[PDB]
Amino acid sequence: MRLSYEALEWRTPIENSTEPVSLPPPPPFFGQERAREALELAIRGGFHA
Amino acid sequence: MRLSYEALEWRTPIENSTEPVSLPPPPPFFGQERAREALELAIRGGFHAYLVGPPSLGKHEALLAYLSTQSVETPPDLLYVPLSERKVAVLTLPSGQE
Amino acid sequence: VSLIRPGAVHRAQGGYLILDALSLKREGTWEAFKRALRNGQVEPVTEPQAPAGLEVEPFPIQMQVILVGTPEAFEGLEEDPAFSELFRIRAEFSPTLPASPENCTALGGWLLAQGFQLTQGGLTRLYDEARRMAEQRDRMDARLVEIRALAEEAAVLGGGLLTAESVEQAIAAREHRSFLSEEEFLRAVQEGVIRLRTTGRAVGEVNSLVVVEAAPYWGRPARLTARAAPGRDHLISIDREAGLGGQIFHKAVLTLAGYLRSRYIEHGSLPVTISLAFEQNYVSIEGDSAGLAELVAALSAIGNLPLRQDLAVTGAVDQTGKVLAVGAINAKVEGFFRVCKALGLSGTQGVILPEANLANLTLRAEVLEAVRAGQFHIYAVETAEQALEILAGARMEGFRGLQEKIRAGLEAFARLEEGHDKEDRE
Amino acid sequence: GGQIFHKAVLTLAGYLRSRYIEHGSLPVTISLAFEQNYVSIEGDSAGLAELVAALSAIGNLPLRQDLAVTGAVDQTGKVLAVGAINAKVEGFFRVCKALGLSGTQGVILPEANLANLTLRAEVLEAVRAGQFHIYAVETAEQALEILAGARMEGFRGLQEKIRAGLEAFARLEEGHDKEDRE
Amino acid sequence: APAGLEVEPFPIQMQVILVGTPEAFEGLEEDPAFSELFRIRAEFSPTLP
Ligand SMILES: *[B]([O])([O])[C]([C][C]([C])[C])[N]C(=O)[C]([C]C1=[C][C]=[C][C]=[C]1)[N]C(=O)C1=[C]N=[C][C]=N1
Ligand SMILES: *[B]([O])([O])[C]([C][C]([C])[C])[N]C(=O)[C]([C]C1=[C][C]=[C][C]=[C]1)[N]C(=O)C1=[C]N=[C][C]=N1
Repeated sequence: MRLSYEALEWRTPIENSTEPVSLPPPPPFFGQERAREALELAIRGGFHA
Repeated sequence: MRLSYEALEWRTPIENSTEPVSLPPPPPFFGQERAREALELAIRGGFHAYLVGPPSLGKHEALLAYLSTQSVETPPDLLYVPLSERKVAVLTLPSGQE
Repeated sequence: VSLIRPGAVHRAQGGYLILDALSLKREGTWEAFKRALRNGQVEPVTEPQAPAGLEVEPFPIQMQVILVGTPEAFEGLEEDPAFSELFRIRAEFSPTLPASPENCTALGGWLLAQGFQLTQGGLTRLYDEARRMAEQRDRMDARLVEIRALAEEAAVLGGGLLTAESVEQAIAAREHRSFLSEEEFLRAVQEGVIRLRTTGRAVGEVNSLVVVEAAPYWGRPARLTARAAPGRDHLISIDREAGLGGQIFHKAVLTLAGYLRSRYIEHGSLPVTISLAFEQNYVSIEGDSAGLAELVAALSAIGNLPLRQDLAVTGAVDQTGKVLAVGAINAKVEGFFRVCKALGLSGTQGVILPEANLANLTLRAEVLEAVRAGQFHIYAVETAEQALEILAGARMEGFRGLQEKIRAGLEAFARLEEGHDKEDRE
Repeated sequence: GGQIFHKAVLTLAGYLRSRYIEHGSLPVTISLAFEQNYVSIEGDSAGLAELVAALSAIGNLPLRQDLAVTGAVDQTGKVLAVGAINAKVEGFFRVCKALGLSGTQGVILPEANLANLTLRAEVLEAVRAGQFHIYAVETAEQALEILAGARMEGFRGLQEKIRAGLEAFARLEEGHDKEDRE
Repeated sequence: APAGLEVEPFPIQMQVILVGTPEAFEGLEEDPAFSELFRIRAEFSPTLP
């Protein structure tokens, strides 16, 4: 059945295209918590990863 | 037919997760009596043996430990003697005589 | 004479020289080594630029060399008769030790010798994991360095003490570190990208169990569809016709085709053609572990039998209709349970596996707990008759039987080809 | 055609064999060709397109050429997800715009790819304006119903016409046999 | 080289962390010594939520 535009509109709406954002730097491997945990285990245990 | 949990429970029951175990070190090639016997035969007969096993099984460490357990007559001190300015040969002498 | 440096052979005199088969057949020094052994020809090597070289007189060899290597490392070196004549003693390490309390005690003593600190529960969990590695309930894996690596992981996860909880944590962390592929597969199944049915009854669809390659093998269900159409006997393996199915896969297809040919005889040749395809396969198929699933799917397609989609079917089958043992049954069962849990356990999902694999069923804690709670089942069969009885939820023998329905379906297909021939002649 | 392309062809062939049973073996032979292809084909993205084209050829069903058809199909007649759906939809919209948007051109894509539809601004604006459509289906039955502009089930339906076409083909083959025997 | 210093084997205190694509490692995973030396697998998800 035909998809409506709203059902197809995927872009996140923009509040404003101005006012430069000021955000804190994210932690390393942000969104990659699996790799972060594995590498933490490697550092703690002295293994080779 | 459907397998019951007891028919599927394979884990050995735990008496206690504490009281650190104190067990004597096992003999080298424990559970590998075939390889142990083969290597004993090789050591006794002075043959050349070859250790075959799936990778990462501890063959090197177990074999080294077992050979350290072994003993032999003191090896003669081998050395190179120049038979000439051109010719050299390996000369074996009793220990200390070198 | 003062500028010759002793090699391994020179300091091995009177003792033993340990060498690796890889380091010989790879570095090309095997021929020189065996000439130094047979003929006592130990020659201190020199660079080709050398203006002269000492004439080293052949030396009788007093050492006892002991090669170490994998079976594959020596089958590439056993082809030389000089090897078979020089190395007479073959020391084979069994891949699996028997699962005995003496073996567990020996493993614990070995771990304590390394410098570890085992609790009784930690040793028990490590021994159970070793049994699981061997995929046998009565054999424990002999790879001691694998168990040592797991012990090191559990020690750093437990502060230095190998507690049962610490070993379980190490196992879970090792599983999760290689879980990205299975996590993505689960997400794809949830999103509907890979359409799987862990509930309901569908005709001719069976959730075959497939084990992927790469770092630790994860099982995962693969939907299997069989469609029955009238026509001269041709059981088509779409994955093999396309060239994805391997040799053993084709052998399984032919085996079950022969079983179907010889099982239903009250017509001429099998009056149906069956198309078997792994949906969303896109990858080469190797092995014979979906023979039972293929057979039950084909039988359902022939007889129009709705098969319970909640049960995954694994296991090879011979051409007399008997389920045969398969490998990595733990991976298959755990993968299907993972997919069922991701879709939400219905309280009736299960796995149909060969009766011959009961000694190989070392399931994880969560799967066993689900089985105990009744949220997950494990059926064991030895003949495909039982597997199709379980899936279709009926009995072959008896009136309104599965066998009667399959016979009626074959009869209908034959009568349709017959009507086509009637129209051809008239 | 590559291995996966052949797998798709065989899959839809089996679906066609098992779907129409009121004769013996499928009484028709269907020729499927990518026109102006000249290049090796790899992948299973046109299984739905191949299936609907074959069904139209069997039933003499005129298919709306304004709609592009993508999506794999399994041999039970259900549309399967495909990759790079954004590229396919945007490419068809590009070609339609180059020829001039007719206000009815669209793309038929698997229902399972809705989570993958991240279209560009222009395609979304065209959809909002109604100048371009995006149909989502999960079974090939719906895709054929959309393309042929009729309803599968029902009197004078697509299924009835496909059955009539198969009956005519079998009729002609058995008429050839009637001549051969007499 | 007319001669060479005989360097005695040295214990390794470093922790090596290999980096590469899955294809760059599947051609290196076939060596059992790799799987025994590198126990920790840090996988980066291709897509974040
Ligand atoms: B099996 O376990 O026999 C199965 C049979 C197939 C017809 C469903 N194949 C596999 O699991 C194989 C690996 C294997 C492990 C142990 C013994 C034999 C084979 N893998 C695959 O078929 C596969 C398919 N797609 C992706 C990855 N792996
Ligand atoms: B598809 O998306 O499965 C499709 C199948 C084909 C029958 C239309 N394959 C392709 O478009 C492939 C690329 C591809 C992308 C993603 C997954 C699989 C395949 N390319 C081609 O077939 C092709 C043909 N001619 C020229 C260029 N590319």
